[PDB]
Parts: sequence; C-alpha cells; structure tokens
Amino acid sequence: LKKTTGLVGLAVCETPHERLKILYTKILDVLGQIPKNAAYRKYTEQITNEKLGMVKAEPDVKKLEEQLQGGQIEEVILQAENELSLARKMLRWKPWEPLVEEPPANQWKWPI
Amino acid sequence: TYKFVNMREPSMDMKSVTDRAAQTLLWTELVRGLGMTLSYLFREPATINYPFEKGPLSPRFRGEHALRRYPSGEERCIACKLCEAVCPAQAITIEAEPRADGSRRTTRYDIDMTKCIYCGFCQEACPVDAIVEGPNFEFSTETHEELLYNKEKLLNNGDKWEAEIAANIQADYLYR
Amino acid sequence: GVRTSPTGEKVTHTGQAYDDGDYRRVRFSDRQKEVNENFAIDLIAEQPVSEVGSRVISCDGGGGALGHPRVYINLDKETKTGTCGYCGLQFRQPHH
Amino acid sequence: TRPTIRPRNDVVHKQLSAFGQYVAEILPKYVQQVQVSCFNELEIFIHPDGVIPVLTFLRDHTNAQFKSLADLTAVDVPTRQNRFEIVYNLLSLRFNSRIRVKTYTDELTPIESSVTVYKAANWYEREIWDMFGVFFANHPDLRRILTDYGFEGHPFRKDFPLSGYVELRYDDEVKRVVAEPVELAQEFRKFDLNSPWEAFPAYRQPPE
Amino acid sequence: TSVKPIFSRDMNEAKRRVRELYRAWYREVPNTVHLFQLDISVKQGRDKVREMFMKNAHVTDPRVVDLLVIKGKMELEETINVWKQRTHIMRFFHETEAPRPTDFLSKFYVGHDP
Amino acid sequence: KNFSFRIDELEEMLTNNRIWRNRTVDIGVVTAEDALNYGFSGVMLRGSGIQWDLRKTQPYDVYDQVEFDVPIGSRGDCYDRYLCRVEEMRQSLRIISQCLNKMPPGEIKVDDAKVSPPKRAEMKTSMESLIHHFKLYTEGYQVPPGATYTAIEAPKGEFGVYLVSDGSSRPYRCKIKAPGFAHLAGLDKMSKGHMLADVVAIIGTQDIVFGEVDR
Amino acid sequence: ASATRVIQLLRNWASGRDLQAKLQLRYQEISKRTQPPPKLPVGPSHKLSNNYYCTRDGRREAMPPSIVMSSQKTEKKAVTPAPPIKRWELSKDQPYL
Amino acid sequence: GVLRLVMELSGEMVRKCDPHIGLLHRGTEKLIEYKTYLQALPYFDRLDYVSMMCNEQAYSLAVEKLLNIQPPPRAQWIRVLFGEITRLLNHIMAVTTHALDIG
Amino acid sequence: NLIEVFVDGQSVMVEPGTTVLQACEKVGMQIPRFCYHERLSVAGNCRMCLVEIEKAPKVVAACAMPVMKGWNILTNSEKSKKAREGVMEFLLANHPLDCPICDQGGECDLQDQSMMFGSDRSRFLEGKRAVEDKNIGPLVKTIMTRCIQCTRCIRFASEIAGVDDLGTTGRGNDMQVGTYIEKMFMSELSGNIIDICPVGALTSKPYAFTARPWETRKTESIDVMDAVGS
Amino acid sequence: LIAVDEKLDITTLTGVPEEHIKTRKVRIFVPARNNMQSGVNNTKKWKMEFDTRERWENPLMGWSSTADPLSNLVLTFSTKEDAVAFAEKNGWSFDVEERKVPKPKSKSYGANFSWNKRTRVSTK
Ligand SMILES: CCCCCCCC/C=C/CCCCCCCC(=O)OC[C@H](COP(=O)(O)OCCN)OC(=O)CCCCCCC/C=C/CCCCCCCC
Ligand SMILES: *P(=O)(O)OCC(C)(C)[C@H](O)C(=O)NCCC(=O)NCCSC(=O)CCCCCCCCCCCCC
Ligand SMILES: CC(C)NC(=N)NC(=N)Nc1ccc(Cl)cc1
Ligand code: SF4
Ligand code: SF4
Ligand code: SF4
Ligand code: SF4
Ligand code: FES
Ligand SMILES: [Mg+2]
Ligand SMILES: [Zn+2]
Repeated sequence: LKKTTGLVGLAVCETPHERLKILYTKILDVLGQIPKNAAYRKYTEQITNEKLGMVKAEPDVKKLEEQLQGGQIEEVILQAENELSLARKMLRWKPWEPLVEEPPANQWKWPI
Repeated sequence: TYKFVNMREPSMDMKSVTDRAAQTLLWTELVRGLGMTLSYLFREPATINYPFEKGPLSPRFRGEHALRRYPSGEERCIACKLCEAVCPAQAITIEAEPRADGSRRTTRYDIDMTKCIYCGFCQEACPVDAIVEGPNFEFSTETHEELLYNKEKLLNNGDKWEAEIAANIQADYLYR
Repeated sequence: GVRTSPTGEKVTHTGQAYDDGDYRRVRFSDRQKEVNENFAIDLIAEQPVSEVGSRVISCDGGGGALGHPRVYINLDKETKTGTCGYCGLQFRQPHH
Repeated sequence: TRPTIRPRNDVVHKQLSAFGQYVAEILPKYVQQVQVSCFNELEIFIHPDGVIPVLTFLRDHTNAQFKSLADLTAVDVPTRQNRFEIVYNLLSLRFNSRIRVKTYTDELTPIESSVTVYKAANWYEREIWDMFGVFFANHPDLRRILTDYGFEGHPFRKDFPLSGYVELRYDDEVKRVVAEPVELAQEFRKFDLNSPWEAFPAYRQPPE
Repeated sequence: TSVKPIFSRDMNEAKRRVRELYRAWYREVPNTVHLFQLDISVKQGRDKVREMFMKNAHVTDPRVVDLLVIKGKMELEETINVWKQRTHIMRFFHETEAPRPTDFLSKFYVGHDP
Repeated sequence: KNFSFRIDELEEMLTNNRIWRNRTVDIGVVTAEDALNYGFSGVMLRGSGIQWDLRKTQPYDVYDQVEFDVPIGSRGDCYDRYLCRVEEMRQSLRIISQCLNKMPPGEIKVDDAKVSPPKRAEMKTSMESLIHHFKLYTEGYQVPPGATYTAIEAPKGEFGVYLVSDGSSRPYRCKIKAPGFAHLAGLDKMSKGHMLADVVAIIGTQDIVFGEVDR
Repeated sequence: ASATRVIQLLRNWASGRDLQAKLQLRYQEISKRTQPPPKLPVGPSHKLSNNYYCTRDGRREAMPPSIVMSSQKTEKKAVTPAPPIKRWELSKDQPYL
Repeated sequence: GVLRLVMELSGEMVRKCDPHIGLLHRGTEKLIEYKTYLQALPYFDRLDYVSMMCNEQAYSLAVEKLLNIQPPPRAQWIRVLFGEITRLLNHIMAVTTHALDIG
Repeated sequence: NLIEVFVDGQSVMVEPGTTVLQACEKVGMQIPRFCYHERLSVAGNCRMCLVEIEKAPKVVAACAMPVMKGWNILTNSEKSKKAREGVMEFLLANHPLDCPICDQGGECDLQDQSMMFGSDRSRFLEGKRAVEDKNIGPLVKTIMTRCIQCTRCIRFASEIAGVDDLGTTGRGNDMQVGTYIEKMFMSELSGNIIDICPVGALTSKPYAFTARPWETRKTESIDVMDAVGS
Repeated sequence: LIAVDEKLDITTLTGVPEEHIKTRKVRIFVPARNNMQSGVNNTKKWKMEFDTRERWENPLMGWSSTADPLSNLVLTFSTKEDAVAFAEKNGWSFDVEERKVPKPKSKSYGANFSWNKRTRVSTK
C-alpha cells in the first residue's frame, strides 16, 4: 500500500504477514536443535513467540507495526532474517559451554 | 520532530507538464540565476581599503606578546614560572636569580613565537598581569630568528604598546 | 644604566655582554643588539620611600585588581624599611 | 538541590545492569566480566577469541540491535602481560543505547578481524595495526594508514619516544629529502606534576 | 609455553615464507631501480636486500618471523605499487649520515657516548 | 535577522539549477543498511533516510529545551544531502533565535575553585583562591580514574572522545573518533560506477576535513 | 545604503526581493565599540555560611564501576538495553519543503 | 590539499578508489597524553577546524562527565548558542566549497 | 600481644601503644598532618590530624592518640572532613598571599593539603598579620610571615642537633618562632630545618628564586663528601 | 596451539635502533619520597627510566639541546616482576633497586614528660 518505506534500498513487501510467519517458523524450528538448558534458546524462543502471536492476531498493518514497536514492517522482516542467520551461526558456534579461559591475575585492574 | 526535503511528486496535469516543458526549453531557472548575479553586481562591495582601513577588533584580541611594568617603572614579572607551567606549546623559557637588591626577578625570559599558538593561557595565569598579548598583529619578519623574542624584545614591546595594552586591560578586566 | 662593555657592546640589565674572544658577537655585525634602555632596578631605586603611621601596612601595587596580590608588611625593625616584594616598594614608620 | 554535582539516572543504571546480566547469561563461554559505570556506561570484558561471536550476537540479536560501530581503538598498558586492550564501541539506534566491549591481546597474538561484522572495522583495524602493532588475522588489506612510508616502530606504544628516532630535512648534496637521527634544538621539558597526596579515597588500592 | 600460531606451526614453514619473500624481493630490485630512476646499481640493491634479511637471522621464535615477513611483504607492496618515492628507497641506504666510528679511542675523542 | 535572505540567495543559484541537479542527483547513492554498517552518522544517515539525530535522541547541555526539525532525505544522494544541509542551516537559525530569547542570567563557570579557576580579584585578595589558581595553572585538577566515551552531534556527524584517566592530572589515553574517517573509508563504496567528476562531487558531499581524519 | 533610486529598482527587480530591508552591510545598527563597565553576578557557592565543601564536592562522589557479573564468583523475561525509541512525528511547522 | 587518491579507471568509469590518508598526521593523541587536561583543549580546538567550538564542547562534556560536575545553566545556553553558530559556519563552508569544486 | 583495631571497617592488628596515624599507615591511609614528623617528638598542636572514632562524640588527634581495642577509625567521615576544613581555614586565614614569590610554591604541604582536604573559598574579611623576619645565618633565609607555628624546627633543633637556641617567644596570636637574640643558628645539620619546614618560612638561601620543583629532574645518587655515604 | 620455549624477544619488532637497544642501561626503581613534602602517594609504583645522556647549550638563545630520544621516557609498572619482564622482552640492559619502606617506629607523647629519662623535652 505504502509508496516507499522511507529508507534507501528497503523495498516494500506486498505480503508482510506471510513473510513474518515464515521467518518466525524458520527461527523457531532452528532453535529446536539448541539444548533446552541453553540461556540463548529460552530468550529468543520467548521473544519470537511473543512477536509471532501479534502477527497472527493482527490483520491491520499499521496496528501490527504499532504493537511490534520495531519500526516499519519491512524493518521487522529484515530483523527477523538477521535473527535467523544469527541463530544458525550460534548453533554453529555453540556459545553455551563454560568459559574458555579466565584472564590473568591482574588483567582488568584499573588504575594501574 | 522531522521533515522531508525531497519527497514531493510533481503533478502530471497538462498545465504543469507544459510549464515544465517550457522550463526545459526556455531556461527559466538559468535566467533567474543570471538575475540574482546581476543584482549582486549592482550591490555595493564589502571590501575595506587596507592598509588605510582596518577590520574591527576587540579588547580581548590576542596578538604580539609583551611584558608590562608598574607605574613606578619596576617590571611586573616576579619570576614565578606559571608561564612555563601552563604554556601548552612550551614556548616560554624562564631563568631567574636574586637581583642586586634582592628582588625575585627574571634573568632570562624567552618566547618562541614560531612555537606559540597564541592561546592566551599565559596572561590568565599571571598573578601580577606582567605578560600580556598585545593588540599588534603585523609583526611579520623576513627571518626565522627574528621571531625568537627575548626579555629585551618583550620589554620593548611592552613599552611600545603600553598605552593601548593598558586601555584594553582597563576596558576588559571586569570580565576576568 | 646602560653601560658599554670593553668590546664596545652595550650591557643589558642582567649583566649580559659577550667576551672579547666570543665568536657570538658576529651576529650583531651589520645589525643591532636589542637592549632595553629603562632599568627597573634603577627606576625603583629612584622611587621614594613612603612613610605611614602603622606597624603593619598593606600593599596591592595600586589599581586594585590591576596590581599584585595584597600583602601586609611589618614596619617594626627600624634598621631597614619594609619592602613589598611584588612591586619592590619601600615603606617606613616615622622615627624623628 | 546541588548545582555543581552531575545528576544520576538510576533507571538507566538498572536497565544497563539488567542488559549486562542478560548478555552474560546468553554468552557464558566468552563473557568474562560485566561492569556498569556510575555515569551509565555498560562494559563487557570478553575473551579475545570470542570477538566475532559476541559482535555478531550484539549486532543481529532482536533485543540487542547494535547496528552501528561507533569506534574501535586500543590502549597500551605495559604493566599487564597482555598490554594491548582492544575496545569496541557499539551503538543501538533501535533502543537508543551504547555498549562497550573489551578484549586483551599481547604483541604476538593475532585477533580475528571484524570486517565481516562491521565495515568500519577495516580502516579502524588498519589504524590499530599501524599505531600499536596489533595484528588482525582475516583482514582484506592490512597495511600502514597514517604513518609515513617505511616508518619503523609503532608510535602509540608507551615505550616509543614522543619525538621519534628520525627527522626529515632537505639535503642539497643529494637533491632530495633525507632521514637523519633526531636532534632537538630545545629538549622537551618533562614536568613532574603528580601531587604526593591521595585525592580520591574511593579508588584507594590495597596496601599490598 | 603454549601459544597460538600466526602463520607457521614450526620453524620450517617460517623459513619457507622467508625464502618466498626473499625471492619476491630479489625479482623486484631491477624494476624498483628502473621505476624510481635510482643512481644505485642492481647489485647494490640485491646486497642491501641481503643485508636487511641477514640482520634478523638470529630470530628463533616462529611468531616473530611471521610478523617480520608480514612487514616485509607490506614494504614490498608499497614499493611495487610505487606508493613510496625515491626518498624512502634512498632512506634505506644511509647516505648523508657521517660514518660513526666503532673504536674506543675514537668514541673517547668525539664525546661521552658509549 | 539578515541571514535568511542569504540562504535564499544561495538556494536561488543551486537548488533548482538543472546543472547542479545533473551534477548531484543520483550520485553517491548509499542505502540505509550499508551506510549504517560502514559506520555512517549524521547527514549521511539523514540523507539515506534514517531518522537518527544525537541532539534529539541523546540530548546534551540544554538541547532538550529547544524546538527544531530534523531534515530527512529520500534518495540518499548528493542533492538530498545538500537539501538536508540547507534545512539544517535554517533549523540552526531557529535554535539561535530561541537561545537569544531564552538566555538566562547567572555565572558562566562552575562555582568549584578546585576545577574552575577563581576570578582574578578573588585570587588577588584571597589565600584559598590564590592557592587554587596556582595549583590549577601549574599542576591541573585531578580526574578520578575511569574511562568514558562521549559523542556529540557535530556538524559533520557523530564526533566522539574516548578518554581514559588513571587518576592523575593528565589523561592516560585519548581516542578521537571523527565522523569523516568512516565516510572517507566508505568513499570507495560510494564511487562505484561513476567518473572523476562524480568522485569529486562525492568527496564534496562527504565533507571531509583531513585534520580530523588524520589527527 | 547610498545607491540611486533607479539602481535600487533594478537590483530589487533582478533579485526579486526587496534588498533594502536586508542589507549585507552594517550601517550604525551594531552595538557601540565602547560599552559601560559590567557587574557580573556570583555563583551559588558564594555564601558565608552553610557552604562546606564536603557537601558540594562532585569529584569525591565518583565511584568505581559496579561489578554486575564476574567469572571468578523461575523463568526470567528477556530484556533490552532500553525501551524502544518512539517513532518521530512529522513536524507541523513545515512537513515538506 | 593533503589528499592522495589512487584510482583505477576503466576508460571513463571508476573501478577502484583508494584514499591515502596520513599526510596531516601529527600525533595529536600522544601529545594529549603528554599534556594535562587544560593544555589539551587547543588540540581539540585544532582537530576539525570548521567546528572548533563543537570539538571544544565535546571534550568539555567528556571531562565534565569524568569529573562528575555540572556547568551552570547560563554556560550551557552559551555553549548551545555558539555550537549552533559553529554549525552555521561549518554548513556554509561545506556547501560553498562543494559548489566551488563544482563550478 | 597485638591488639585489633578497625580502620573504615577493615580489621588490622597493631602493637600496643600504636597511634591512630600509624594504624592508618598500616591500612594504607595517610592522615593529613602539619606538625607531626615520624623522626621527631609528638606535638599535637597543629590539629590537622583530627579523626573521628565510630562512637566517640569528640574527635581525637591521630598523631598522639594510642589506639584502643575494638576502635573503629572513620578517616573519611563527615566530622573528620569538617574538622580538616576548619583547621585549613584558620591556617590559610592567617597565611600571606606569597605563593608566586615563594620557593615552596610547587612543593608546599599547605597548598597540597588545602587542595585535598580543604575548602576552595575564603570568608576571612579582616586584615592579616605581619611578622618581622629573623636572621639565623647565610644558609637559611627566614620569612616568618609564612610560619604556621608548627614547632618542627624547635623539636628538630633540640632533639637532633642538640642546639637549644630556637623557641617560641610571645603568647597568643603574636607567638613567634625565633632565637629572640640575633644569634645565628649554625650547625652541621642546619639545612634539615629547611627540609622539615612544611611552609616557605625556612628556605635555602643559595637556592632562592633559582627554579621550581616541577621543572627539575631528580637523579638518585649518593653523597661523596665524607665516608658516611649518604 | 603450538609450543615454544623462547624468551619473548620483540627487539626486531619494536623498531628501535640497535644502538639504543644495546647501549642503554635502564633503572627499575620506586621513586624516593620528596623530602620537601610529607606525602607518600608518589612512592607506590615502580618506575623505569633510561640513563642520562649529553645535554649541551644551543648557540642561539642558549637553550638546552639534546640528542637522546629516550631522555623523557618514563614507564610506570605495578610490580618489579612486571617491570623486569618488560625490560627483558624489550632487550635493554637494566638494574633493579629494591624498595626502601620506612620501618615502623615507637612514638609516645607521654615520653616527652619523663621522670628520669633523657627524652624529656625542654619546650612545647
Ligand atoms: C544574445 C541575447 C542574450 C540574452 C540572454 C542572456 C543570457 C542567457 C543565457 C543563459 C543560459 C545559461 C547557459 C545554458 C547552458 C545549458 C543550456 C541547456 O541546458 O539547454 C538544454 C535544453 C534541455 O536540456 P536537458 O533538460 O538537460 O535534457 C533533458 C531532456 N529531457 O535543451 C535545449 O535544447 C534547449 C532548447 C533550445 C531551443 C529552444 C527552442 C524552443 C522551441 C521552438 C519552437 C518554435 C519552432 C518554430 C516554428 C514556429 C511555427 C509557427
Ligand atoms: P637458511 O634457512 O639457513 O637461510 C639463512 C637464514 C639466516 C635466513 C635462516 O633462514 C634463518 O634461520 N633465519 C632466522 C630467522 C629468519 O628467517 N629471519 C628472517 C626474517 S624475515 C625479514 O627480515 C625480511 C624483511 C626484510 C625486508 C628487506 C627490505 C628490502 C630493502 C631493500 C632496500 C633497497 C632495495 C632497492
Ligand atoms: C578541510 C576543510 C575545512 N577545508 C577546505 N579546503 N574545503 C575545500 N573544498 N575548499 C576549497 C577552497 C579553494 C579551492 Cl581553489 C578549492 C577548494
Ligand atoms: S598564548 Fe598560549 S602558547 Fe602562546 S606563550 Fe601564551 S600560554 Fe604559550
Ligand atoms: S605568570 Fe607573570 S609573574 Fe609568572 S613568570 Fe609569567 S609573566 Fe612572570
Ligand atoms: S609557604 Fe606554601 S602556602 Fe605559604 S606562600 Fe609559600 S607556597 Fe604559598
Ligand atoms: S618555621 Fe617552619 S618548621 Fe618552624 S614552626 Fe614555623 S612552620 Fe614549623
Ligand atoms: S599532626 Fe596531629 S595535631 Fe598536628
Ligand atoms: Mg621549607
Ligand atoms: Zn606592592
């Protein structure tokens, strides 16, 4: 409906609800490979479910954008894509293991 | 709040299309620019007739340095080296020893005008208002050496510009 | 008190004068040596001695905020005169 | 009221503390320490090998959209074993916030280049290498950026002299500019300014 | 004791990289002489490259060798792309500096320097 | 009073000129995401369309007590950046008018002689004032140990200082982040598919000061 | 200024605006170069009593940064660095140029 | 005047730009390290010499944040007014020099 | 054996007879002082070392107060800060404005402790006192208007040099340190009164007006004029 | 994670000339307390400084000239071990001086008024 999103290089999406649903589903099913005890998995699943419910319960684009508080719905879609890519990378990185190595005795001491 | 500077779609009606086509074929905006330049040509120039006319200045202006004296003729500097302590560029070199009458007076006071940044910190830190930045700004030299002032040169500058420096300090000493 | 050195060179108020064998006098050839004629020590010696009827006298150099920090001088020792050391000014208590 | 004392924002302090706890819980493998200064600035001290994961998370996470790389610099502290301290300043426009990430590194330890995460990291890491000697492993083009060509040494290290070792002048014999050992007409005057009395009791160190 | 490598796991790879850098510098001396219109000969350039390589022959840590070859590659890149001038190439050859004596008697005569 | 006419005269020569539009339109186009990530701030972001401004998002001094508008571009090119700069000049005129109207009375420096130097009369009549003047102008005030990063909306973008103090009277570390550094780093990105004159125009619209770029 | 009436008409018509009101040159409308002496006010700390420096010392109230998490030493909701920034409102003075 | 640009062109197009900055590097950060806090103010005054008072304001804000002190309201208003004047100066310089380069 | 005291809540074991100032030194805190010197006898007259005990209603002089068991020493307490400000206010109220013309300028314990534990303002609207300068030899220059009557030179003279020629003549605000008669304080250890004087009342005459402490560079060496090897 | 037993020599990387690398003897010491003041806050960190070199007078203006780049170079270290490690890895020669703390002393105000000891003072 909108002529321009207002940002250079950010095209207008004609079907925002379906794209948001697809991206949220792809985020949710990727997180199933992360252990349940991992702190990263719980928070992102919670926020995705909170945002996914808004999309399913709001047909109006403007009201959905107001509820999401993420700016333009195209910006929301781009953020969802970035979140999915980050989820894949973190699945590869596995940043839930204990600390790799503690710093030397006096490393962050200041003033020194 | 915000505003848009270049988001305004031109109308596509025949009147506006004809106006834009006439603007393209007949150089309307170029004629406008020519008219503005012609108006500026017929305006009065803003050039002063230097050196017979001088640009406006202020009592706070910082120029050539000078060392002042008391009305009795005794020099104001007491060799305290706050000059050297506070100078950002380290352009001041001071050496002192007791005078023949026992006074605390300088024997060497050098300012490297090629190293000074004319920031005015030295006259802020003087407890006796000895070192000042005079209003002179036309002290260009033909050699690098002539810009290495010493105590004699600074005292000569102070004696030469004492009247104007005293007037400026009297006019602008209540703001400090 | 501008005095001429043996080499014909003016002596500054700091007792500065290049020696006979000093090569640095060449810089003054075809040019001049910058010397300030007024000597502050001579002028302050020429200045008279103020007499006030008090043991302690305050000096700020004259002009108020345009002078030096205010100091207090004790005029008890009659052998000499109390000298404000910022401006080098002598004060004395009447004796006769 | 106290006109001469800066106001304090407990709400922002608490928000920054909560976000620091959040990121520390999310990334236990790399985050070594979390601090919040009294002027409401969040600092994350991480292991040097977690730079890429931590920056990617802090750039792409939905609640941590720090899309803008504000600055990237290093601090040289000779007394530490890992003298060099790489600092990343990140800006989140979505939440109007700033974060600081800290990493330690010595002379011979390379770091993973962040050009994949942020594009300003290219020139920032080039400058860091030129000025300190810190090497970045996967940099598209790492070379001197600010110093003169053929310059020897890294000026911003605390052991490098202020005036350097060489100076330039025109030599008529060779009809070109030459580099010769530095020799100052007037030596820089080092001033001892530190007072022998402690000024801030709050930062007093144990007597050891 | 145990540290992460930069480029070479051991000294053999570092020596291989040093040989590659030496080959690259050796093949570029005539081009550098021609482009910058230097007054030196190609043999002098080769000898100077050899001398520069031989002043770090006492290095035994592979990481230091890796950093040295990285810096050498950077300097070669600056020379090939003609980013530097004749000034720096001649700065490699100390030509306007007076020959400082290395004997005790001369050092005693000239001044207080050790 | 006599400056809006100057701005209008400037706009009469460039804004609607077809030669200027040819030289500046659709040259150096940068998308919002690329601008951000390359690390852009200020006029570049506003031209690309990002609604960001430090003076309104993170106010400093009394910038939250004045009313002004933030120009926003649409195409992210040299012409949009030029329009944004002109509108910023007009908004700065408005802010100057507001400041002139609402200038308050009082002192001009913090009444803390251990940080700000005392007045000359007090220094020449008070022992504490003289001691504080002496110490401030010889040694300097000590700053508590710490590290800060403060950024402001300078006319060329986000200008930042990262200051590290070790508790002494001299700064231990001082990193200066100039907006022009990132812009000149991103010059190569913006110059793709253009000519020499377009490169000159891109540099001009990036508004690079090499003093702040090099430091 | 001092231009002739015909010249003024020509410059006004060519520029399209009345230039006499807005002159680039300053004609006696600026302040006098000599001003009466001022009397600057004192700050809030110029008090003879109840002005102890221990109650107004900004520097001494600084603290070392508070440790929130250190490696040496009920579900929780996800949190953000700050509440999301509210979208800007289009200016009513002049939304479009 | 202190910019060196290495450009690889394809006939008329520009295929590669490489800015060779560093012709105006002066070691300002190290000099600031060697100075005090008051003596380092002119260094910021000389960093971006079209926004001099803006740089001064940024450095002053950093130092005041470290010191945990607050400027008086009149000082803040003066700083804002002169920052806006300096912004006018900088924008004038930018636009006029852009035009001077382009014609 | 060792008793246990508290400094700012931190426990520390000290020998019996230890003073509050030495306990603070043990815990790393340096109490401000003007009359106290560790190599001289205790005076307790400058009153700059007043500290607050946790439950005591009156502050005590840390330089002369032995610590009791279980005492908590509040070095950075409000009462301690106010007491330090008051003492510094008196000292600077009667001190003269001679800092620029003073050889003690950049290395003065009065200036440093005024900037650390003192106020930044003066409410003294009266006139200051002036004292006639003495003469005690060609090595020590005396400007007695700057003396704070801390009696370090008297105690040093007596105890270390065995010369009982310095003392306080007068009473009240007119009390003056001097030799009364024009005797010159000449000894083999007479420059140490220049060293121990916290103010510029006693200064080196040969070194007068030559330089400032911040300019000079310090080289640590040994003395070669005898076999002591100082 | 390779293994090596070298002594962390960065001499070839620092860029310092071999003259200033091999002919310099630095002093690792805690600065002595200034006798003109009673404060002890400047005697808490170890200092590394180089040996003094020649300083002559400028023929013009009589300024203090120098030719030693490391004349103003002073480094601050928290511990003697850190300072020695830095000196060893930079390759300069060094000499370390042990810290001289003031020993504790027994002070009693009541000793000034003694019945039969010599510590009794003749004045207050
Ligand atoms: C000698 C008297 C001097 C008086 C005038 C004072 C000086 C005025 C000069 C100011 C001009 C400034 C310099 C101009 C340089 C640039 C000129 C220019 O841009 O013109 C190009 C212009 C537009 O180009 P762009 O818009 O950039 O291309 C995009 C196309 N969509 O193209 C042109 O050709 C201009 C038109 C010139 C011819 C105009 C003819 C108008 C139509 C004629 C109709 C009559 C036909 C006759 C038949 C009659 C039947 C009854
Ligand atoms: P074999 O392996 O025995 O080879 C002998 C050496 C001694 C080289 C050994 O390889 C060896 O064990 N060496 C010790 C470690 C090492 O390899 N060091 C070399 C360091 S790499 C290096 O220093 C390269 C940088 C030099 C760049 C020179 C620049 C060229 C200057 C030219 C100026 C004029 C040209 C026109
Ligand atoms: C570094 C900034 C403040 N300075 C300027 N030199 N910008 C610039 N484009 N100004 C300019 C001036 C004259 C000429 Cl011929 C060409 C360009
Ligand atoms: S104006 Fe500034 S730089 Fe120049 S001599 Fe004075 S203090 Fe030094
Ligand atoms: S501040 Fe004044 S009295 Fe002190 S050295 Fe400078 S000119 Fe002399
Ligand atoms: S003794 Fe100290 S306070 Fe007194 S005049 Fe000298 S420097 Fe100033
Ligand atoms: S002369 Fe000095 S040492 Fe003696 S009592 Fe006075 S201040 Fe103390
Ligand atoms: S130091 Fe204790 S009263 Fe003087
Ligand atoms: Mg003394
Ligand atoms: Zn006087």
